Amino acid sequence: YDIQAWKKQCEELLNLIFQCEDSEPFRQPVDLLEYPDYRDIIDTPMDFATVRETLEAGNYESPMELCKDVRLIFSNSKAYTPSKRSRIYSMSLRLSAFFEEHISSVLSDYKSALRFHKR
Ligand SMILES: Cc1ccsc1C(=O)O
Repeated sequence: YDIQAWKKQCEELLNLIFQCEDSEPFRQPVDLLEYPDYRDIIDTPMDFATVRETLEAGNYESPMELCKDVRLIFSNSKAYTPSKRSRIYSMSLRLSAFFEEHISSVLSDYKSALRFHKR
């Protein structure tokens, strides 16, 4: 029932994601010089360093907000990919599955703690 526990749990999940080779195209903003049409397709860019920095600045109120930004990294990859068989998109699918598998308990524990607090 620790209402604050989600923050360090998310910091540790982010460390695992940064060690995963599949995260490399998503660690920093998409290079607009390499993909000049990126902002014509994507309205809101997102990357793992921005998620980490937002978390570290104390600018997420809940793990649900962090989840929404991580999921935006994956929907952007799905929207920008020219093919569902592309290399970078194939990396985002695996990383999405890894993230969803690990974030489920963080969300569940946080929601459980809030419910206990409301009692
Ligand atoms: C950044 C990028 C470039 C080609 S596919 C892709 C993606 O995010 O799926």
